[PDB]
Amino acid sequence: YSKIKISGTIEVVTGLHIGGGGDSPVVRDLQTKLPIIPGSSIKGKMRNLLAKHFGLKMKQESHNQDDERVLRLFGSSEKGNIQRARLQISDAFFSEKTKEHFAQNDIAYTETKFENTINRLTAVANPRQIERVTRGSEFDFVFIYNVDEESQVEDDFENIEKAIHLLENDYLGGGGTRGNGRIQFKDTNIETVVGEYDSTNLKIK
Amino acid sequence: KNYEVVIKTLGPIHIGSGQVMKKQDYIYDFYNSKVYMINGNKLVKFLKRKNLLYTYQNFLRYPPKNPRENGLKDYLDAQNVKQSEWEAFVSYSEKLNDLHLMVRDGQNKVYLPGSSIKGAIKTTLVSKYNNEKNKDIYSKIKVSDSKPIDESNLAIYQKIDINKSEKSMPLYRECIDVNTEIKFKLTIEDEIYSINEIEQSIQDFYKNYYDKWLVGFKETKGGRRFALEGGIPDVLNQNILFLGAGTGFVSNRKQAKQDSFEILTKKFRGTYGKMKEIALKGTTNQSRHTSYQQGMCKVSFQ
Amino acid sequence: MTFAHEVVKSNVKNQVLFNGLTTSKLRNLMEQVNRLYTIAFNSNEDQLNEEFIDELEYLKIKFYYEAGREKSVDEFLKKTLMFPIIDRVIKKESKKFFLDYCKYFEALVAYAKYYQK
Amino acid sequence: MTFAHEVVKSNVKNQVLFNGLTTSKLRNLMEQVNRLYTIAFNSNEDQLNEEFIDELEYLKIKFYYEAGREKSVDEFLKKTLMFPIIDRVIKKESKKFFLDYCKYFEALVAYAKYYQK
RNA sequence: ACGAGAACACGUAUGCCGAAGUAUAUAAAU
RNA sequence: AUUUAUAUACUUCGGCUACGUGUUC
Repeated sequence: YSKIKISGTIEVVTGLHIGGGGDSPVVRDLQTKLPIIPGSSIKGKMRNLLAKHFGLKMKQESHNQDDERVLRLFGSSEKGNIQRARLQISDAFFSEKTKEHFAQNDIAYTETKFENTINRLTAVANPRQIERVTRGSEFDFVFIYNVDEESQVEDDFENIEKAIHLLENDYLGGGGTRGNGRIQFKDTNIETVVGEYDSTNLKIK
Repeated sequence: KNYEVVIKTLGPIHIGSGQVMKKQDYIYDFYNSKVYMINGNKLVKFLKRKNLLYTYQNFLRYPPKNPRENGLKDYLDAQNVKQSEWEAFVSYSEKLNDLHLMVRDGQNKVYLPGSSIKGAIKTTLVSKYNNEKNKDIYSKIKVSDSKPIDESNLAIYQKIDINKSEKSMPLYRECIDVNTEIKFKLTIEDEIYSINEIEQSIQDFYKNYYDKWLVGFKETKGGRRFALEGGIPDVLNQNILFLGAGTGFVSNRKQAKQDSFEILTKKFRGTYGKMKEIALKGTTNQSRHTSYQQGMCKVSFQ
Repeated sequence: MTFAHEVVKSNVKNQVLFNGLTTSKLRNLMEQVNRLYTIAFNSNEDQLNEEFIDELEYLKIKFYYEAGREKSVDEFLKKTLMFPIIDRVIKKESKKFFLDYCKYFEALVAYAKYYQK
Repeated sequence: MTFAHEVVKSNVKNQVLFNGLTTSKLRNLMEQVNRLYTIAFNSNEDQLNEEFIDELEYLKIKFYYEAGREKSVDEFLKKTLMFPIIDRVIKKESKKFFLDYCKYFEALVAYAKYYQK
């Protein structure tokens, strides 16, 4: 038995509006009051996209039951079966380098873009204030990989790296079709935290 | 899949941010035709380090009501602030009762929102397919925001009401300069509305726009000045779209007339009710005696 | 404190609002207060920032200038006493009281919005 | 007290609900009451906090402003008499009665939710 | 020299499991 | 320089203290 730590940083390439708490603010901590990316959003995006990238039938589409590797990697355990999630996806925290960068550059922690609602053949406008995490922000994230069966570590990390890649080429959060929610992954480090499993030949882009 | 789209701004482009700059933070130079935005922090810190903050306060706080004495340059000159010093307290410059500002990013660089770019695309798609469930086929079309745009391609422009007889409007809008090249990435989730499909659709919108509305403003000095310079006979083969503000409503004549009357009823009822008993947007450059219409730019896919 | 409600009821004269004041005359006003609202709500300590003091000064600038433009704006800004409360906020350097003033002005805005032609 | 149930039945007119009122028009409303619900349920003593008094005032602010926006909201807020009960809660400084008002409004919300197109 | 006297309702195990705060509608007209 | 000010839909769905064990010598 062992555990494997997947750590890195997420930078934010365009606007980010998770807006889980909602003029319509974003999810923000209450110890230090900076925006965060809820791990639930990370997991939902990753699950939906990696699931759709392989097969997805209408009967598969029915009740959140999907192909065997996702149901292994993220865990379902309803269909009279034994399976727990093998990834522990945590929350993301607006890192310290970003703190100091925006503090000494006097750049806000969030923009506020204004929107409008032009009605057809009526040309009457309906205003809208919305708030989003600024560009260039970086958060730190950690994944914990429990090792349940020795012989599937390699394939599971191949699927994980494909998930990361496909996420890199897709958005995160809300209103992604209007151009906010792009992210990119860097500075990935892999370490064995508990046990006697080797983490050298293992890489993620 | 995914594609990179280039935008080449034929004319002034305006994407309203809702900020109307007031009688402050500018120096309109009559004799040199440049307006100088002023950094708030550096200007006030200069006011404090030279103990001019107090005099500046009573100057601004007592409005002389004299139109020649209701600016910022006169306030600065009354304190005899050096021209070299004044030029340093200028954050950024562009070549004015009010000034409407653009949208800007977290670092105050300007970018094209995904809403406006997609919004004009949606205006085009609705016309081509008469709204063939175009509301549903949004959620599977994705546009990313543009990359930042350096200041060097921003300038002031007056709104001109170009009719058979030209009229000047009182107010000014900031715009992205001519021939600026702009990048953004497109994402396609439905193959049915392919990239060539989008291009042909918006081109067809432009052609219908021409033969409905762009032929009508002929015999006008600026009108024929703009249309020929833009080469709109060849532009019918070119991929053009009006973005954001500054474009007319039209972006049969009887139904158009009735619709315009209703829209103007809803709009100008508070200021000019003359419509109930009854106009093209353009910019004229003093530098070149060349009038451009606000909105159009080339779009190319890859 | 609802004394704003009382003054607004006392300001509905035979109808007009503050003798020619409209909510859109207030555009720049609530925009400035809301902008300051954001920059202050970001802050942590109640001890105000001193560029925040500069920003409050700039807000008073906007007040005196709006009053200069329009007579109804002048009447509104004088009777309901924006001006001493801004002065005491500048004198006090307290954040929570700044938000108290913010809710005050927003109360004025909302009540006037419901109290119109 | 179910007189809310009686008024809601009396408000199903020939069908419409409060003549154009929808539960989503109530979004900001129940959000504010629930937010106050949390901050009050955290408290210990029945003697209300005085920033809690300020928060109740702010709630009344939201009430008039919502009424100002929409006519159906105005009709709803007037007939079912949110407004005197808020006034007496402000006058009484009692927590348990505040939660009584909370379940009152929640009763309205739930009954209306079952009472729809 | 009391139908009394000794006598722990006690010991092992959780609120878990899966779920994206989403999906639409250009800060516009003179 | 003159009108809006977030809008309608959904506001937790599914699946409901087992064993040693009670009594006497």
